[PDB]
Amino acid sequence: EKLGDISFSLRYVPTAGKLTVVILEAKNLKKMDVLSDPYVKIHLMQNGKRLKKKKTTIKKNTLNPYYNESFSFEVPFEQIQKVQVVVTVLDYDKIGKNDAIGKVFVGYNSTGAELRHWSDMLANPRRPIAQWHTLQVEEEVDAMLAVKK
Ligand SMILES: [Pb+2]
Repeated sequence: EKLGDISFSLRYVPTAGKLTVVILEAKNLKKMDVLSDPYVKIHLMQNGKRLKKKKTTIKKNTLNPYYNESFSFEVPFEQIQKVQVVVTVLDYDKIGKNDAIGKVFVGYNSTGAELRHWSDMLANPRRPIAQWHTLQVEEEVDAMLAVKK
């Protein structure tokens, strides 16, 4: 079963140590119940610890939400290859916990297209770079978050 895909942009401003993530949209999200009510959480992490959290508004009853919602984080130059930006799409439930639809992260210890997006940001400072990412199962991303390069 596919969980969906998420589009976001990354921008790093080295002089000011400012990291901006814009959640653009998601597509083909998993239908969670017998349609999902997606919102997106961002966690900035450094070695298991949460430095900052942000989240988008909620788009009710859609597998294909459009957000274009921007979030900024303070990350000094010397720390930018030590953090992870963790992006989770969740299903808002009025009565009960909000279950995760899928998850992805970018940062130096990411891989494949996640690493490429992060590296393209760092190679092209001050410019937002947009890219799509395949959402993965929360527990599998959590496992990989713990593998250092
Ligand atoms: Pb729901």
